[PDB]
Amino acid sequence: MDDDHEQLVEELEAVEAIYPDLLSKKQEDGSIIVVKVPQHEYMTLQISFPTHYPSEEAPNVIEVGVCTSLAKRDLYDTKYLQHLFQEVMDSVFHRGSVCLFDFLTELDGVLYVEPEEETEPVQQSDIPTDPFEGWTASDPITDRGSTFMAFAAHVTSEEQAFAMLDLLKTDSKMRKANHVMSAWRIKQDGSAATYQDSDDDGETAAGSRMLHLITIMDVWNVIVVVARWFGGAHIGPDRFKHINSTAREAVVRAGFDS
Repeated sequence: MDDDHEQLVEELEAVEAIYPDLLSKKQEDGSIIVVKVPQHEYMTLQISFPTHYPSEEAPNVIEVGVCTSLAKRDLYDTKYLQHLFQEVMDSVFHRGSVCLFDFLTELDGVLYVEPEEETEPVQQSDIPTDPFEGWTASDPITDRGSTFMAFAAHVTSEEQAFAMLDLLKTDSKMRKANHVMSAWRIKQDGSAATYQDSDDDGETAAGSRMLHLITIMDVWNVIVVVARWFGGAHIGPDRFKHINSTAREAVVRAGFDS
């Protein structure tokens, strides 16, 4: 193929640039590949590129293996990681790019969390502050014990937001959280197809707040998702205020005020 190869090979060149030592190829081009697991370097991942390759949908993790496990089997397993890996792959499955930039995001966060059985120390912090493909999340807030994080995204009619949000609810980090809620509203400036209905999604306090939030901002077509998290005593008082500033930039950047 020509075009199909150019777009694909391009995303490949990038992932190949980001992970030159980690990612290996099994085929003549890239179609099928084997990328290793970063930081732990032992488990390798056998991935494929479907007829609906990442430009269309996303890659196809076929299986994962690990060299020198034995006792590691007690901690993790090939099929086990195979399942989580698939889930985090599915969680990025629908964006305009190959959703990869969102994918690494999954592994980077999920790989270290839940190591053993202990209390979450203040030596770790995973507050979302970087943007995603199709997805733009960077607006967290800190509270007593709790953690607030909102993910924003500029979207057309339901088919767009509905999918990208569906999947964000099928997202692993959203599931690692305590509760997640979302608010959306579709405005048809040209047509009359407006989807008007939100929900509490769990915490009515935030659901309504977001509703008021988008209402007062007077911006439609954009979605937002608030997730809750618990870590440390207050995490860091400085996060709240400084990340507030960062948050305002995120939301604004996500098309709220653009």
